[PDB]
Amino acid sequence: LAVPFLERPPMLDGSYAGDIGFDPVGFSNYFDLRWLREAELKHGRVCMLGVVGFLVQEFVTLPMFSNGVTPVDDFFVVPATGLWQIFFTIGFVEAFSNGFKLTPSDMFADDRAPGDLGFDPLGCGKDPAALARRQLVEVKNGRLAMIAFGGMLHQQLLTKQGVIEQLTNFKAI
Amino acid sequence: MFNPTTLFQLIALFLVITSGPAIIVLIAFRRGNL
Amino acid sequence: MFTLKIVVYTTVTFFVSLFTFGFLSNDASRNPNRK
Amino acid sequence: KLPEAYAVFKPIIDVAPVIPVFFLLLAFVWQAAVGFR
Amino acid sequence: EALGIDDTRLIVPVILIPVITFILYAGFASEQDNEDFFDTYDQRR
Amino acid sequence: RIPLWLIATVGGTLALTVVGIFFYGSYS
Amino acid sequence: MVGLLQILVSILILLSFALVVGVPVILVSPGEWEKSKGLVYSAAGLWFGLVIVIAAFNSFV
Amino acid sequence: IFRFLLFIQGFHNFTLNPFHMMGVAGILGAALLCAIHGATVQNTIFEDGDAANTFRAF
Amino acid sequence: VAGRDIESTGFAWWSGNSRLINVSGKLLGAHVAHAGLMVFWCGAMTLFEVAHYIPEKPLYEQGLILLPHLAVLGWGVGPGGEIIDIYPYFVVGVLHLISSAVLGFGGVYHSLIGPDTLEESFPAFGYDWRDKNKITTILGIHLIVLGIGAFLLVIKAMYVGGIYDTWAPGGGDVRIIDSPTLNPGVIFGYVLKSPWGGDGWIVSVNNMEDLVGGHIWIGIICIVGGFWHIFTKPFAWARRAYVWSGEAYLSYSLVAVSLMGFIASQYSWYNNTAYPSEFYGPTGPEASQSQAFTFLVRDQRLGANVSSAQGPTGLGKYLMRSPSGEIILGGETQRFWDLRAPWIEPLRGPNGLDLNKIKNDIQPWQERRAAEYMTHAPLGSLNSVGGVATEINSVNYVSPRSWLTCAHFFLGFAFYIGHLWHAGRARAAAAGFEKGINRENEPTLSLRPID
Ligand code: CLA
Ligand code: CLA
Ligand code: KC2
Ligand SMILES: CC1=C(C#C/C(C)=C/C=C/C(C)=C/C=C/C=C(C)/C=C/C=C(\C)C#CC2=C(C)C[C@@H](O)CC2(C)C)C(C)(C)C[C@H](O)C1
Ligand SMILES: CC1=CCCC(C)(C)[C@H]1/C=C/C(C)=C/C=C/C(C)=C/C=C/C=C(C)/C=C/C=C(C)/C=C/C1=C(C)CCCC1(C)C
Ligand SMILES: CC1=CCCC(C)(C)[C@H]1/C=C/C(C)=C/C=C/C(C)=C/C=C/C=C(C)/C=C/C=C(C)/C=C/C1=C(C)CCCC1(C)C
Ligand SMILES: CC1=CCCC(C)(C)[C@H]1/C=C/C(C)=C/C=C/C(C)=C/C=C/C=C(C)/C=C/C=C(C)/C=C/C1=C(C)CCCC1(C)C
Ligand SMILES: CC1=CCCC(C)(C)[C@H]1/C=C/C(C)=C/C=C/C(C)=C/C=C/C=C(C)/C=C/C=C(C)/C=C/C1=C(C)CCCC1(C)C
Ligand SMILES: [Fe+2]
Repeated sequence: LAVPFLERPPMLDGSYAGDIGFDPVGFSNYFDLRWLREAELKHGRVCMLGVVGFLVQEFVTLPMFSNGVTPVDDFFVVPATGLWQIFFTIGFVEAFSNGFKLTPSDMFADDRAPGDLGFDPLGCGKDPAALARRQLVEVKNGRLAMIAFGGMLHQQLLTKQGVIEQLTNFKAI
Repeated sequence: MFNPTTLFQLIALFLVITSGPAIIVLIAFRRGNL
Repeated sequence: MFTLKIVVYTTVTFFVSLFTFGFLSNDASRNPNRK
Repeated sequence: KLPEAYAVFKPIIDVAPVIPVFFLLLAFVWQAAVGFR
Repeated sequence: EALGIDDTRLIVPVILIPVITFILYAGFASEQDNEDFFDTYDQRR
Repeated sequence: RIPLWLIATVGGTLALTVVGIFFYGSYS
Repeated sequence: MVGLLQILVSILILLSFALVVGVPVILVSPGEWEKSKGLVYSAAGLWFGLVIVIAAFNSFV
Repeated sequence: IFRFLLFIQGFHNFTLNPFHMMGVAGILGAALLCAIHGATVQNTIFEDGDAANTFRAF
Repeated sequence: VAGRDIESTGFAWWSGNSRLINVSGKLLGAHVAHAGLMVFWCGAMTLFEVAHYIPEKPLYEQGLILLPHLAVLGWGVGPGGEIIDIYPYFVVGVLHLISSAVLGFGGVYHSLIGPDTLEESFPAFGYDWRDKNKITTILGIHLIVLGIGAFLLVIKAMYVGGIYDTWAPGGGDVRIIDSPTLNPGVIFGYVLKSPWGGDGWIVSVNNMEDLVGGHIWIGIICIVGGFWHIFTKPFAWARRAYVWSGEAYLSYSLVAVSLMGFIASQYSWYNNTAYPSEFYGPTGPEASQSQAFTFLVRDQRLGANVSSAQGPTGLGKYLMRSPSGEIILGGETQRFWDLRAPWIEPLRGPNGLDLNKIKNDIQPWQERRAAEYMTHAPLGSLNSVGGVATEINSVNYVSPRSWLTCAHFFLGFAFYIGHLWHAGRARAAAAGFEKGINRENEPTLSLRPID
């Protein structure tokens, strides 16, 4: 149990990966646990790719664009047009992968697994025990990566330095 | 007399002014819920 | 001129208050088709 | 003036504003087509 | 100048008279039923 | 033979065309 | 690139005329909504794709 | 006719003429009577039909 | 077909939109199609004014009313009110045109095949007019949407490029508003100010700080009230006070938007801060004071003592004394002595117009502004002939301020008429005598004779 001085939340049986009974504020109750699980997986995956993007944008820059001082400022130096192309592409992906159901009501109509968008092109998730281990690994890595992204974005905003550049040139504020 | 800008004005005006009545006539021809 | 101003303010406030709290007093019920 | 990439489409842009009036007339025509039932 | 008030003595009637009218109206409203209805208007008085 | 709503529509368009040519002649 | 932009905008205009006319026509008619709503949505997606393509090419490069 | 109106006003001061005043009173009171009679009849009709538009109930 | 004729609804063809009162899905379709119409006009007229824009003439000499609205927001405007780029106007027009296509498709779909009543298929969207809780929820959602729009204006003014401040030193420029007026005293003393001459109620906002700060206030108030109405149901006094039907809500909205139309007409006629004269043109007071001020300058420079020149009635011909004791411009423009303009405030002391600052501290751009504003006065005709009604047909100018003010005053009065009509009919339909007097029980016949 993650919080020993509080009770185990009533809706956290332990079926999902990474469930250690950590919900003191009780979002498991009064909401849909599948919705929260898919939201957690989506945030984890987005930040998980975002950390790698912040690492790559320091040393690797696409020849079409001009690199900024920080990967945070790389959002501004690229033109406004093309940014909305990314916005609309993500909208199309989130519409087609979710089956054009986009609300807490109509989603999970077929009761699919939360976070299972049917995207396994390499076929890694075949063995169910390995599937559960990879579920746990993915969820814990997302829980680490969201905190990491929230840290590194603010570090790049405050110090105006890259993350590796900041780690090699550590200084007080 | 014949100005390409005026010609395109009249063509666009004709298409706009006949689009809607075309919708009504075509719905009446298919016996839709007009 | 101040005394006239305060008298006029009092009168306007009195009549506007009567108007406002009269139309709040279930004015839609005051029709011959009620009950 | 329009940008030169879209300057040839000026007549359509000139016609465009009065189209809601045509929508009102279209409502009247639609009511005429059903015999004002 | 809010509400055309330049002397603070003008605020006494402007605030006071609606209070008394509201007291009378509040007696009237406390005499009422004051539970929700499902209709276009309330026929109870 | 022809439904009357088509006749009324054509007549209204022709009347508005007469109005338009009169206004154009007023402006020219 | 002008000319190409004009062709794309003209195709968008013709497709918009086709939508504006036909969508209510094949929409109100008996049947043809559950039968051809896939075609309607495909035409709408083509229209949105044309809009996006012209948005990208407005930049002349 | 507008020229005639202003010409008669300028050369005659016809607004000051009391018979023209009676004529204006008659015209405006006739418009008043027409509007008020139409409104009064349209707003005191009997409920002779179930339709919300009451023109067919006659 | 039932529901679309007079035999099944009781409404004729000319009152056929009242067949949608209890048909919620088709009513939603009608609303969305009308929204598509509004956005379509926005885009089409924006592109029309872009296509008709002459780069030499100002915006107010070309009969443009939508381009000035974007010029206020700082798109494509250089210092001094110069229009340097019209591409953002084109972007706005095209975006509105595409959005209108989307909204029109939605309106058609919900009008024709989308379900007629939403109360069984989609209960989260279905409603009854007599259900006060759901209607208040919808009202709160729309209040929060409006607050989001007001905060969009705030974000545009404070962070994204800023807005055009005509009171900026040098002649007006697009300025980031970094310190908005968040003091509730100023913001709500604007609201409680008298609407008469010299005060102007909320038409007299004369700086962008007050505008942005009170828009922050409006956004906060709207969002708080929206959540308040999402989470509450009307109190007993409100339940006794109001009629709970769709037509009654329509009448309330009609009177509110009629008042808004009147207020916007007065904004367009008098305000030169939110309606800068570099774009909308000078106001009537601004034009008259510009003429008087330019004559004052031409007579002070070309040898004529303006402060001692006695007029035909013993009053000031060029400079006279205000009824409150300030130095104002003389002549028939003395009624417009409440004018505040960016080209005259540097030349204005606490006693009115300072003669020393008039003869010493004139910047040339103020001369250009006053020379420009004195000719294009807001006086025109319905056939677009400039000048007074006794002018010949050679000047083609009617001020955009005149068009906006007249149109919105017309619409405000018309929507007051609509409010009266719909409020009366809502009361009569709630009480139950909107179809006429019952012959069996006439209310008058059961009363005592009055005399
Ligand atoms: C803003 C204008 C507006 C709007 C949005 C509506 C909307 C509506 N009216 Mg209505 N009406 C209007 C003005 C308007 N009216 C006016 C001015 C009058 C007086 C003449 C009427 C008189 C009237 C009557 C008498 C009745 C309605 C009814 C209706 C409803 C059903 C209509 C129907 O069955 O369509 C059928 C029409 C067609 C099949 C032909 C039109 C096809 C489309 C809509 C034309 C436009 C298509 C567009 C150009 C293309 C867009 C596609 C997109 C992809 C771009 C609908 C919600 C009915 C109702 O209450 O239903 C319960 C009804 O009985 N109206
Ligand atoms: C948001 C605005 C709004 C909305 C949603 C409605 C909605 C409605 N109104 Mg309404 N109305 C409004 C504004 C509005 N009105 C205003 C501003 C006025 C004052 C002019 C009126 C006056 C009015 C009357 C008198 C009547 C309605 C009626 C109706 C109902 C049927 C409408 C219909 O089928 O139209 C069909 C549309 C047409 C036939 C198109 C007519 C086009 C007109 C003739 C153009 C000319 C307008 C003219 C220049 C304005 C006169 C000047 C002005 C100063 C008065 C419907 C509930 C009718 C009803 O039965 O109520 C339940 C009814 O009898 N309304
Ligand atoms: C989400 C990923 C994504 C997708 C799926 C996608 C699809 C397409 C397609 C369809 C097959 C075409 C045909 C196309 C073409 C162009 N793209 Mg896209 N594009 C994506 C990403 C970006 C980004 C990030 C930018 C960008 C741009 C351009 C420009 C340059 C215009 C110009 O130089 O002005 C052109 C011509 C840049 C931009 O628009 O601004 C400069 C820019 O920054 N694109 N693009
Ligand atoms: C991996 C994993 C897990 C995990 C985990 C992990 C790694 C959890 C890690 C959590 C951590 C490390 C959170 C760190 C938060 C830091 C904060 C809030 C700093 C705020 C600074 C502020 C506000 C500031 C400031 C300032 C600024 C900028 C302005 C200045 O004027 C002032 C000041 C200087 C004060 C768990 C255990 C859940 C298990 C799970 O199965 C998987
Ligand atoms: C619960 C727990 C487990 C065990 C450890 C411990 C005891 C410490 C305990 C505490 C955990 C804590 C304190 C977790 C803290 C989590 C926090 C503060 C997460 C915050 C993340 C912030 C994020 C993403 C910000 C994202 C911003 C983004 C993208 C975009 C930025 C911008 C860009 C460049 C585009 C334009 C718009 C804008 C805004 C300029
Ligand atoms: C501008 C734009 C950008 C580029 C592509 C795109 C195709 C989208 C293009 C088109 C946009 C749109 C939305 C066009 C829509 C056009 C419409 C609604 C046309 C319909 C017009 C209606 C017409 C004539 C009806 C005229 C009726 C008349 C006289 C007479 C009516 C009468 C009769 C018959 C019955 C009695 C009453 C009355 C009034 C006497
Ligand atoms: C991209 C480009 C570059 C420069 C050139 C150009 C300007 C052409 C530009 C092209 C833009 C294009 C193609 C825009 C497309 C615009 C479109 C399709 C606009 C149309 C929107 C449709 C609308 C509102 C319709 C709403 C439906 C309504 C009211 C129906 C109401 C009614 C119904 C429901 C029942 C009967 C009565 C009535 C009144 C008819
Ligand atoms: C400061 C300024 C500069 C320029 C921009 C900016 C937006 C910032 C602007 C304004 C900012 C702000 C804060 C504006 C606030 C405006 C406000 C609070 C408007 C509210 C008006 C309230 C109104 C009508 C009330 C109408 C209700 C009435 C009669 C009565 C209804 C009923 C009752 C309660 C009594 C009996 C009669 C009846 C009908 C049953
Ligand atoms: Fe009679």
